[PDB]
Amino acid sequence: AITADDIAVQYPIPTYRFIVTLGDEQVPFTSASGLDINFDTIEYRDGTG
Amino acid sequence: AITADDIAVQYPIPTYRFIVTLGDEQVPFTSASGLDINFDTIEYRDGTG
Repeated sequence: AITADDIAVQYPIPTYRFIVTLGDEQVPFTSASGLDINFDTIEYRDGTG
Repeated sequence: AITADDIAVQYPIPTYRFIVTLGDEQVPFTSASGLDINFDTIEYRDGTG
């Protein structure tokens, strides 16, 4: 008794369905990877700790 | 009435009467199997379906 309108709210989304709008046109692709958000790290230590 | 010249047109064929021509000679065999026609399968899926 999950009543699949609640699946569209509460269950995770799989990966195998995706559209790729490339500029102004949609192009069919098989894979799409590397869409990360990465930062660098700045550190500073003194003698007091 | 089935008039056996019609049996030679529209009835199926049994498997006990066969001649094996082996190169340029006839050789009597008891069994014969494995004369298959098999293909492989190419598949391709995109994200649109």
